[PDB]
Amino acid sequence: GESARSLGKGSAPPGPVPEGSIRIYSMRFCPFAERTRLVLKAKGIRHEVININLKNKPEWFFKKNPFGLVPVLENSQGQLIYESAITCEYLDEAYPGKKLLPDDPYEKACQKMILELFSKVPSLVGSFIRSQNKEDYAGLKEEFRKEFTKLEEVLTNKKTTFFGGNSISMIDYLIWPWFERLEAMKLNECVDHTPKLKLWMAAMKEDPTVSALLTSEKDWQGFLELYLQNSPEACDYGL
Amino acid sequence: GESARSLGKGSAPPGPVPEGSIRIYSMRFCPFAERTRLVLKAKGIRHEVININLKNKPEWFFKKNPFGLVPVLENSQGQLIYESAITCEYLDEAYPGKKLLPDDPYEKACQKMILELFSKVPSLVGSFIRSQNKEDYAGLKEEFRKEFTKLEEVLTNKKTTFFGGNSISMIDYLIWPWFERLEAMKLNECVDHTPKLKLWMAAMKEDPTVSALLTSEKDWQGFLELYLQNSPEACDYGL
Ligand SMILES: *CC(=O)N(CCCNC(=O)C(F)(F)F)c1ccc([N+](=O)[O-])cc1
Ligand SMILES: *CC(=O)N(CCCNC(=O)C(F)(F)F)c1ccc([N+](=O)[O-])cc1
Repeated sequence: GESARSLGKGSAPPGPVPEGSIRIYSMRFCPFAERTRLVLKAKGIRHEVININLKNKPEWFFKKNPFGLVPVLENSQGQLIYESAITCEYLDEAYPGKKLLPDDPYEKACQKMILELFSKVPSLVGSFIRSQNKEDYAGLKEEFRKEFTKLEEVLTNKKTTFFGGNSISMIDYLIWPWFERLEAMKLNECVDHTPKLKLWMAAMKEDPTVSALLTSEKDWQGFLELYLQNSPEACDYGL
Repeated sequence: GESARSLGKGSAPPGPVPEGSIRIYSMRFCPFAERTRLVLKAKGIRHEVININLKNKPEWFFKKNPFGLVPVLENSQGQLIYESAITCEYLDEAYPGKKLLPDDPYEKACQKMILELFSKVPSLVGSFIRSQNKEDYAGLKEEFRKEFTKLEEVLTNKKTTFFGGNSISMIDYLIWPWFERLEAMKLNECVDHTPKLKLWMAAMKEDPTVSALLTSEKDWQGFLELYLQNSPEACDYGL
């Protein structure tokens, strides 16, 4: 378990990524990097994980990503890919297995249009912790409602189990991490006027890849309390 | 020339797109939609243009794009694609001709990483007209400097004529429209500590596709003055 402890300030930069593997620089509670990890798991890609201490970053980490953000992929050839959506798509193209994005140009364009429908949700999750009372919480539940009703329409129009069709695909993995945190953020009743989106959540937790990666509510709260204090230990909560 | 006049509020929705063509809903001074038009021209795609009056939109236009934004593509099958970058990539995949994005997953990922380096520039252009004096203009030239130095690094690292290699490609077309407006916005000296980016601009204006689409500074100022008054005529400046 200790093997997953994060690298921070003072740590030695890492050696090369071995042939036959790809490396992901990540952080165990980071929903942006969960995306890439979902994709790695669904496609069966052999990989290694380096958790980055995002409150106490290694200086050499900016050599990996000048923005200082996880996730970052690094392969045996020494190529560096960052930005979550870009990492996920790189993996879908570069590796064999289940294709998560469709081949059809239009179908693929739809998945991205849907991604765009969702694009306000991550910064609402952010600003969810600018909320300090029952009033700001009310308003916030509303902002989440207006965005979830956009996704509800897509499911209503298509009448498919998942956003990309009847099978799970990239779009679902790209959005899942923020819905995973909804329960523990006390926002699960924002889906009660979106009955298909609510059924989508339940189908997601049944996906073997989702399920293998889900963080318990308990673990997530531990992380959150420490995150909100700029604690250098947040990243390693539980160890 | 009158053929290019915009459709506004009151206009009849359009008929179907004919077979052998794709339609772009656009606006002649919209840099987001210029992207899609650059791509249409570079790939030699037969198409028709409907200019949308963005200060006085047709109601039926929201049926084309629930966000109400140009550009939107509509094909003969009746499929609808919006968001500029998504339109451009759809076109690159769906149509024959010069491939604007590379086949290599990593090379393609780089183009998108560069796109991401540029992603603050469009809203700086926006906020460029929140500038009302020589002080806010000073600060603004600085904000533009910090972003252009990021692109300068990419050119320094690669030592290529264009951002995607020695040939012009998608990334260049995706960023060009905001650099096109820089002169007329009185920001051309923001490139004077980025000598490669400045040489990139000159090479761009030599590209036959760029050149066929460039709006004169004169035409652009006409548009801007009317835009800044919420004039329903802005869109059709010159006719
Ligand atoms: C890694 C990652 O995705 N982020 C985005 C965090 C968005 N907010 C949250 O997840 C919430 F408040 F916890 F709900 C990220 C960026 C930086 C850190 N950090 O510990 O400094 C964590 C997560
Ligand atoms: C169509 C398009 O790209 N936009 C973005 C405008 C960004 N600002 C500018 O170009 C500048 F101020 F002119 F420099 C867009 C959106 C809406 C309209 N409109 O006329 O309402 C025009 C352009």
